This record gives sequence, C-alpha cells and structure tokens, in this order.
Amino acid sequence: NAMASLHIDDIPAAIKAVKQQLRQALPDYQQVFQAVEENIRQQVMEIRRNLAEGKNPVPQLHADDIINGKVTEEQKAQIKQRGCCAILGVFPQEKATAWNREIGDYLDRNNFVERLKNAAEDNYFGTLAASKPQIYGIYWSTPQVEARQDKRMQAVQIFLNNLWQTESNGKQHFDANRVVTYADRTRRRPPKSSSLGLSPHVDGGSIERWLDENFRHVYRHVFSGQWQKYDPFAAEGRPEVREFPSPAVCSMFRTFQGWTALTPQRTHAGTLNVIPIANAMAYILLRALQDDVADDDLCGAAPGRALSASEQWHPLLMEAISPIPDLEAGDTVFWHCDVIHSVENEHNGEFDSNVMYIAAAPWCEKNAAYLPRQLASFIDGRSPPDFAADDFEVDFIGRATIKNLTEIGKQQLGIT
Ligand SMILES: [Mg+2]
Repeated sequence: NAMASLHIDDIPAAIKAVKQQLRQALPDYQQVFQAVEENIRQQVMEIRRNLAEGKNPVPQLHADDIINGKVTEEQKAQIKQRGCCAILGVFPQEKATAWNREIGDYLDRNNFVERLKNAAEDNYFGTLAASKPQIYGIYWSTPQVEARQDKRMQAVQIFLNNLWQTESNGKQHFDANRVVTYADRTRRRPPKSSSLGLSPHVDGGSIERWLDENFRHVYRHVFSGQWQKYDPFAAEGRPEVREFPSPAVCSMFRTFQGWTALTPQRTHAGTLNVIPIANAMAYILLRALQDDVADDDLCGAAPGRALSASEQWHPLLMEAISPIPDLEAGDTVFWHCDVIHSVENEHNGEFDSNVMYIAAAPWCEKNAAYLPRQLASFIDGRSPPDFAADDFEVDFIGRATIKNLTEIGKQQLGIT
C-alpha cells in the first residue's frame, strides 16, 4: 500500500508531483471542468426546483415494493442519479420504537456516560468529547444485532447493491446477492444540542482519491476527460482503493452508508442533509486541478479528514444541499459511498432524534477478510477493529451474544 508508506509530512510534495502529472495528462483540465460544472448545475437546479415545489429530491421507496419486486426502472434510474434513497417500512414502527427504548435502557443500566467520562483524556478535548455524547461507541446491543440480521433489511441491501454494475472484464467485483454485516455505532441527538459533526463531506478517502493509483482507476474517466463515461455505480476498482491509515479508515467497502430511524426524523430536528448528486465527486476531483488552486493543495483535502465540499471551493454544490425525507421509526435512508452529506446543525424538535448506523456491504474478498476480527470483537464485547478500543461493552449487562443470532445473522457475521 503506497498510501501506507507515505509520511504525513510528505503529503504536500506528493500532491504537487501528482497534480503536475494530472494536469499534464489532461491539459484541457479547465474546459473539462466547465463541461462537468454545467452538468452539475443542471442537477442543482432540478434539486432546487424540487425543494421549491415541496418535493424532497431524495427518492423514496417502500420496503414492501422492493421485497415484492415492484420497483420500476425509472425509480432505479432516479436512485442512481441522486445517489440516495429513503426506504420506508423496513421494520415495523412498534419494533423500532421498542428498540429505541431498549438501547436507552442498555446505555442507562450500564452507566455509559459515567464510563465515557471516566475514560476521557484529562484535557479540554477529552472533556469536550465526553460531556454530552451524541454518538455512542456501543456495537452489540440486542437492537443493533437484530436490526442488522433482519430478513427485510437483507432484501433491501441486496436491492441497493444490485443497482451497481458488479461485473467487468470477466470478474465479479462483489456479489450483490450476498450481504455481510458491518458493526457500527448509534446516535442519540437531544433537542437544542449543537452539532460538532462534520461539515458536508464524503467518507472513504480524501487526498487518496488523487494520490492513489487505485482510486484514480475508479475515477479514470474523470481524469482522462471522458467524464460522461464516469459511472458512480461501477464497482470495478472500488474494493482495491488504498487509504492513508488513520481512524477514519473503514476496513470494508460499503456501497451505501445508511441510517435506521429509531425515532421520527424531521427537518430542523437533527436530521441528515445530503447533496443528492451521485457524480458530484467528478466536480470535486476536477475542481482541485484548476489554476486558482495552489500547486500543493487539493482544495483543503487533508489526511484523516473526510473529503469536504465547501462554500469556498464548491459553492455550486452547496446550493444543492437538501434534508432527507421525513422518516418514521423503522424507516431507513441510504446514500452512495461518494455522496456528500452532513448532519443538520439545528435540532428544535421535542424529543431525541436517534438512529442506528447500518450500511450496505456486499460480499467480496476485502469485506470477508474483516469478518474474523470483527467476530472476535463481538465474542468479547470489544469495540470492532475500525473503532477506538474503548471496549465499553465487555462487562455490559444485556450485551447481545450468538444466542441472539438467526442463521442469516451468523452467515453475515462469518460464523457460518
Ligand atoms: Mg459521514
């Protein structure tokens, strides 16, 4: 892994060398950028018109329609263009509401906040992070384990993964019909809380999208100027990309990140914002090559900092920010791994806005390789390897175990 041997202080020199190579290979970088900008602008004006009409630009589907095979080709096309989808009714509302209360009880009974405070660093940043937590480092509550293995959730993830072009050159880059579980955290945001959550960003790499030759293969049609051929839903190359090692790195390739609502979700009540433009990354990649950007800079992209879109460098994309649709408990929302997103700053609702992080991850060699060490952490109750080794749940009363798993649950965790 070339990104694994790049020293943090050599990044500016690396960027300078790679930017000169990319501008040399794409000498019309300005004209190509302006062409891509026009394509982005048309999508922006459609999204703004949707919002002005009272329509949310994020496609919405019912889980029943996915399960029963009723989704139209036009709906699939809209999802691929917008890069995201709310899927309603994955879980019965009553089950999700019981899950919400059960996570609360699990956190309360086991003194989560006192443990977090006790483990925090004795400095301003340590105290700050532990004071009023919104993102909870618990992985193995019974609601999380049950939601991940649910057979309706599985069918929804298989549907999302089948939107991708999974095969090219004789090779299946992932098996869209097989799901694996990626354990992750849960969020509880109280009314009137501020957010220190990150500004509009894309997870899964920042400087590496330019500096890593595997990432550049994923974006080859962008860097060659043939941007109309760039397909966000092409799988080829994505399991092979290389990241700068840091706590931001996910060991699995996730096709879609996702939220499962434990409570109703509403605009101005701590919900999620997205920019529903699946090919926005093509604009971000080319923007950093323009003449008003310093030779050693990629518009602020930094190691360990999710790639951010900003009013400074990407004001056109900021014009397309949209809240996700209203959701009820048991609904879900998913967004393509390249889709820019950020939680809302405002929560003026009456109750805590709570979600579980549950992504879609297809079977591939990369994701299969993470299952054994993830499984070891489930067995122990430890944090999974991609997270801080808080290991809060090692002695939590009520932590889920293998007894909670169905056969599907076991397969998705690599137990069978
Ligand atoms: Mg994010």
